[PDB]
Amino acid sequence: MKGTIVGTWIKTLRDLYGNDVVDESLKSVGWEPDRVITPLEDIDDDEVRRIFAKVSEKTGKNVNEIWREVGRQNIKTFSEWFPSYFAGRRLVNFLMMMDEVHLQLTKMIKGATPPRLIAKPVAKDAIEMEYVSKRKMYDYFLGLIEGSSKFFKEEISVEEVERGEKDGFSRLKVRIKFKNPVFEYKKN
Ligand code: HEM
Repeated sequence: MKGTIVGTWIKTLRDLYGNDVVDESLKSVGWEPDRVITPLEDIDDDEVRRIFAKVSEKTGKNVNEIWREVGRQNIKTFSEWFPSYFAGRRLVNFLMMMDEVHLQLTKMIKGATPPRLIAKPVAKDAIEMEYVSKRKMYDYFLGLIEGSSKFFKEEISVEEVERGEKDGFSRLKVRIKFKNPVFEYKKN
């Protein structure tokens, strides 16, 4: 996992559960207080899982519920760390650029494995979006969508069309319907 993104998760975990829960969890995996993670660092996914496993133990919350809450809250964290990705956009632009963002924010990393997040318009008021990743972070993905709706103040409904693993890839396809239409037909 890109170290910067792990850094956003650490800040979000403090916002959600408190500095004590986080500081202790980080020290149980051997980090010294307070590690600063660099733009080029890579945190091993097994460490992330161990950090979140300790958060689950101390909060009494199941790790899926943690990831869902982290997904919702990390949009606010992203808006402070990556402000140009939010300003001057609406919810549907933001969602539809995510697949390219994740390709190119990891394109410089050797053996990179970004989630695919391909979105496609299917109606004037709806897109389909498919999470595809070997990491099976379904609740984080869904929380990020719900937090994106909150940040942009645009009402959506999310229909989870299908969720399952194939060839080692976890996939979750959602249909996102906007209360107010977001597309018009235009020239190719
Ligand atoms: C808003 C600014 C965002 C930035 C800068 C960003 C960037 C990143 C980066 C660099 C990673 C690490 C990829 C890797 O290490 O392989 C990541 C993880 C992830 N991103 Fe984002 N992302 C953003 C928003 C979103 C949104 C809106 C979604 C979903 C609609 C999303 C879905 C995910 C998921 C699910 C992961 C977990 C990794 C996995 O499942 O394989 N991200 N993000």
